[PDB]
Amino acid sequence: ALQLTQSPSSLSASVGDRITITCRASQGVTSALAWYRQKPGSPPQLLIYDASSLESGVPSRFSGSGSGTEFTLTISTLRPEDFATYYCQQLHFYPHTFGGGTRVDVRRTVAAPSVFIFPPSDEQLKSGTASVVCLLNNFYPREAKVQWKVDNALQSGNSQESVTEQDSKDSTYSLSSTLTLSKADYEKHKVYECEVTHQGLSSPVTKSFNRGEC
Amino acid sequence: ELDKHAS
Amino acid sequence: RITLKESGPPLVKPTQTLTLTCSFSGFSLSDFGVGVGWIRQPPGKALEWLAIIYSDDDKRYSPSLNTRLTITKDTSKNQVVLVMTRVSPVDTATYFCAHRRGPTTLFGVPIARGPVNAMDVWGQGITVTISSTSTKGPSVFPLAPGAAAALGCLVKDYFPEPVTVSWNSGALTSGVHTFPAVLQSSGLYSLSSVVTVPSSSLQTYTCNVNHKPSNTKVDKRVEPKSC
Repeated sequence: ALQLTQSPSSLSASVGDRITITCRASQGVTSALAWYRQKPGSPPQLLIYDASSLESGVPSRFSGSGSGTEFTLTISTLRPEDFATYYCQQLHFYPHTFGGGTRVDVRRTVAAPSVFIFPPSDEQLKSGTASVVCLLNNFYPREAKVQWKVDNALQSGNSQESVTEQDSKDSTYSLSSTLTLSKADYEKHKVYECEVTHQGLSSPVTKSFNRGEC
Repeated sequence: ELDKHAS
Repeated sequence: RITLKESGPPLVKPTQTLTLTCSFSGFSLSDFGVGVGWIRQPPGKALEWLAIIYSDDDKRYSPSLNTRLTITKDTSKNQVVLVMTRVSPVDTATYFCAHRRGPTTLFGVPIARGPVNAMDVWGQGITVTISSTSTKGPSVFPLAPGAAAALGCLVKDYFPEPVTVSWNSGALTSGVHTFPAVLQSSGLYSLSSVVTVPSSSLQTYTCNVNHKPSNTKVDKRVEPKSC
């Protein structure tokens, strides 16, 4: 079906800035497009309907323009409540698609993550499972990539990660990634590595340990 | 297809 | 003033049928051209359109979910119901219903269709988790180690959410990061809580974990191993 691509997917800014988010459709949707702002924990809120009409009760700093395949939302003077995720929605064709969203967060100086790797506890091992956790602490911007390697084999499909919300004092994020293996598989290898790529790191940093080394 | 108030 | 609110089960098991109700006030589903739609949002993901129904009773569904969705209205009760069959874990999401305006009319004559291009009022959303798990308390394991040091606790295999974690009975707050839990393929949640301190403080560190649902409290003191 019809594709709606938002750009950028993520954007950093400060109070008072002017930002503009754009949304492009794969086929023309005339003026049937709406913009929403969604704050964490809340439902999306309508800002602009029919590509450019200002929704009632919505502050005038919000503006929408465009028609056909290209639309833009601009917030002229960013306020603290605007740090949020924005979505565009097309209503010309069924299904009524939403774009992927664009996250707007507090800009701050680039900060590389402090990385730490934790081996599984002997207590967990006795239960038969092995969790290897990797921590990326206080970094910025939000995008980071974690790659697990076991005896140099690239791992896939056996890890999960979660990211904290932007810190209200730091403006940084932290990320936890868990590699999970059976105790048996765990025992069949030695070098457990967490490889981290991030804008603040000149090149990828790797933190690792050799299993059983005492 | 087109919406309910499409064209 | 238009308001909508979603209701239904917070937890549902795979293969089961999920029935969600949207009760609203401020408009009638008998008003001209009005619509009520459903949109969902898996945790951390984008909004996904599901279906919509209008007062003249036309219904439309997401093509990807068409076979599992039924939307219906009960005009006299001011409710719209969405039934999803055969749910699976990927259906865990926050589900929202929303109002869609019909064209503006002048002396009962449609004169403006621009107002239909948006879903203008949304309900708070209802969180639905799809898992075959029974209530279960977490196992708590230690996570042990600019020149900052890190340690923590891995709160593993519990259900359902939430769990609370604090450090040193609430006295340790700076440098603490408790991550959002991930729902494992097993259907149980898992989360880590860590804390960063000056590489010298290694002071004592104990995580206090509490999973109300299963009556499981645990305090786990964590230290820099090696005896």
